[PDB]
Amino acid sequence: SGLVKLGLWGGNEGTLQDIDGHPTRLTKIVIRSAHAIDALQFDYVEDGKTFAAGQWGGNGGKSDTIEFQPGEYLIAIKGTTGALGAVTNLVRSLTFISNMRTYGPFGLEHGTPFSVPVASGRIVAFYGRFGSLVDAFGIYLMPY
Amino acid sequence: SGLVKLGLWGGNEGTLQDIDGHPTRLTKIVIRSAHAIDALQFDYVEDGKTFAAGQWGGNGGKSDTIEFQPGEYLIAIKGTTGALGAVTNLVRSLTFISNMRTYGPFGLEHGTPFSVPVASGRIVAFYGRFGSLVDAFGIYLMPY
Amino acid sequence: SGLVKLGLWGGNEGTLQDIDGHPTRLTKIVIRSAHAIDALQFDYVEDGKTFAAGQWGGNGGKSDTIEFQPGEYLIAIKGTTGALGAVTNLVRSLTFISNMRTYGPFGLEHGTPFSVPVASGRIVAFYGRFGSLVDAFGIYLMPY
Amino acid sequence: SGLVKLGLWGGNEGTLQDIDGHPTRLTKIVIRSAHAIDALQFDYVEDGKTFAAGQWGGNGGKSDTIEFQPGEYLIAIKGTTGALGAVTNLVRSLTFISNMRTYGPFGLEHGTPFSVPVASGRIVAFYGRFGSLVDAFGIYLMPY
Repeated sequence: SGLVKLGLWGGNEGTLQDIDGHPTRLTKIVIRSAHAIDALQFDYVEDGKTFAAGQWGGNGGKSDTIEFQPGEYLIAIKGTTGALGAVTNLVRSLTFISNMRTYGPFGLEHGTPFSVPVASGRIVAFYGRFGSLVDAFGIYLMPY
Repeated sequence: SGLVKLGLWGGNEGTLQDIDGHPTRLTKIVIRSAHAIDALQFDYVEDGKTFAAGQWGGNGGKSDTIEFQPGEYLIAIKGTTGALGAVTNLVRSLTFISNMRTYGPFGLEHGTPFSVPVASGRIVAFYGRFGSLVDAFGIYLMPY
Repeated sequence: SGLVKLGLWGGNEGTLQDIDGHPTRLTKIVIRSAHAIDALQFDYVEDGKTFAAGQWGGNGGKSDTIEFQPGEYLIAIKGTTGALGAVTNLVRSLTFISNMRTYGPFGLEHGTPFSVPVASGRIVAFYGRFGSLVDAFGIYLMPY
Repeated sequence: SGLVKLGLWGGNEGTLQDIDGHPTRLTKIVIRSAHAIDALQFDYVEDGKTFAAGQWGGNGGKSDTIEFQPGEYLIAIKGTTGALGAVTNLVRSLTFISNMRTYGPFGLEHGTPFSVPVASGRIVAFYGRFGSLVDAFGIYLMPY
């Protein structure tokens, strides 16, 4: 609502998960990953209060936490999608680039790349499809 | 700008004072008032960092602090513009209404009224024209 | 939507009437008026097609049409609300100000003034409350 | 800007070319292509007036015109970037997908792919870097 919504990158399996709020700021990402992306969880701010979205996806893999500093925000996201074992098409890797540093890559960068550089705007939330892994991924952006 | 900008209410004396960037949350207002509005100062959040705008205007009158709680936000602003002494058109009064309570009125409700009820959106910042008193006033809003 | 929605100015009688489209351009206003505002109708554009909203209100008074030229857009709206005979609070007058000329005032400028100068943004649609007359009025804005 | 601006895909050579203001509707694309993308030109609407952006880029290749019907809009863009001749990273191919049909691919789909599926929003304009070819490419999006 007032946000541009990009997606989906990835396949059709899993179950859709999406936000119900009105995010103004992305404060933290928790990503689980191994040979692909296992799960996503993120916190966002609405009317001065923090909300937790997720966890979406399974408890496999290893956990990594991205917690943005004051004045730090994402300027790009990259990743790859493709098959893993019996799953036809899922999210194999993700990389998050802020104005201060790069986080990742998480997962293995097999399959078809995608990339979202942001020239004017802010990334404030995510959605996707999830089962035991991240089947598909999308992004919410606010104009700057 | 990604923000809708309303204004100006008032005259054309004084310094045009404005913010840069794209505030996403208004946290605090400090207002000085007596027979008119003397000064405005407000804190806002951008990219997780708090900034202080102002003080804009002089040190006349009496000071009042409005501090918004998490989950509290403005739903309307009212005011009046008119003459005071030798200044033909400045800001005589302001009232701030949140979802929780009403703050004010501040100043004296003499002159021409104005009113900005918000049915969908968030007030995140202000601008105006300022000398010894508040000569003109405006509002920044983002979609909700 | 990604629109800021301002309102309501006026009273609580009549029926709320609104849009749910995705307007990107206000093309035309048809207004009926006499001692107050009798009715409102407007057209907007979405994906290069024109859509008619309204008519909201009664068939009294006389009709005027405001059709904007290419390159012409509203920079302000003014009006007044107040009693008309036995009605406590309805829309008594409206004035539409574009970057090229002023349309109105329509009705009689009795009652409490309101005014919406737009410093950055575009007015793309309206809503309100309506019976035989225009009981209340509001405005949709997109950022510029 | 009230528009989300994505980019740049491609390299750092050539000269930046961009629009001003806030387009609200994309009406036409003319693209020149052969081994890569040679040039881009597009028509857009702002405040009810149609403007021409470009042509940006060179005179080589062959020309194709995409004329959007009323009710037709882009739902996705895909492309590829990579080296060619004296240029280390430029735009090798572009594909434009509307709600009615697919236009392209133009150029040669050699190099690193990118893809922008729009789940909620409208593509209204483009920008990039240009010399005799299209060195880099970006996209303006409006909330829907």
